[PDB]
Amino acid sequence: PKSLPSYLNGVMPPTQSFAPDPKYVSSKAL
Amino acid sequence: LLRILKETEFKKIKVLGSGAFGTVYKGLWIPEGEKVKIPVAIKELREATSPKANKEILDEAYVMASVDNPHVCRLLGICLTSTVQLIMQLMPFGCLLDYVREHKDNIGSQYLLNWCVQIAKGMNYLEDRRLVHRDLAARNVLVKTPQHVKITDFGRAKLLGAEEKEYHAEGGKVPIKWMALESILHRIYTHQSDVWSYGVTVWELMTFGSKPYDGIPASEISSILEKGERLPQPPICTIDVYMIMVKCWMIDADSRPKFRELIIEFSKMARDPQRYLVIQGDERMEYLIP
Repeated sequence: PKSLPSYLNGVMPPTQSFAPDPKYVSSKAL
Repeated sequence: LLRILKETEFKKIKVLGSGAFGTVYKGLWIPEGEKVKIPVAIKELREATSPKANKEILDEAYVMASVDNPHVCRLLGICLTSTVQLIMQLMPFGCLLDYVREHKDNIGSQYLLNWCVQIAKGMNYLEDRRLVHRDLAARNVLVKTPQHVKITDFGRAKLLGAEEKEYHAEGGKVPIKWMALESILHRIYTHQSDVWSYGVTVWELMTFGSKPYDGIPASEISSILEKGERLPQPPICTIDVYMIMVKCWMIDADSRPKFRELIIEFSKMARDPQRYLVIQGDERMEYLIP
């Protein structure tokens, strides 16, 4: 019932990666 | 159903905010001498609309002017001359993005979750009406009452020809950080390109009107998404909630969730808010004469 993040005194990264999840990383491909 | 209006039925009182895509006045309209007034919002679009552009704004307004759902903002009347003009039931509380940004402290997890449902509901309807809203975002969602949000329009929606699933926008200015990737790389917009903006928009409310991909130039959102980066877990978000968003930002778009599904999930998480959304301090929030 509480699997929140771990962020240091709160802050959030501009973006979070999901690489190399082929379902998210895009076969550029190049 | 589409009311075509006489420039002299409504008087646009004050400017109520204005982009460079359009400009929104408020906003009073009275039908043909008919009785008294109903306050409307006048959206007037800006950049010189081609003959093909207008057919398109037209077709969609024929649809927008006939919506029955409670969570989509219905068109009142359109007003073509040298400029377009959409007449909207005025929404006083207004742009939702700007709501959560300054009611941050008192916004419960029950609201956040319903809002999501409502939106997912509005958006679901617009899908069944062959539309492709092409402009869903937190700024583009309105508050009737804090427990009732409607999706509004501003011309960018596109109507889908029965035997089509695609749509290939022309050019110009696009909200790049709310768009899928085909949309971005391919000016292709469909119903899933639309769910992707559902992603960004729910991330947008979970972070309480926080700014997407903040610090990063639109110039390569294209590649960040191409490398595999998405929007960060919002702090108030248990994994369950947040990988529902991160489902909507998948590359292949046929396998992003569908608003029809998206409705069930958030609707279940909705009858159990704090189990998924953790917000510190949630449980509280002539005649008479002298």
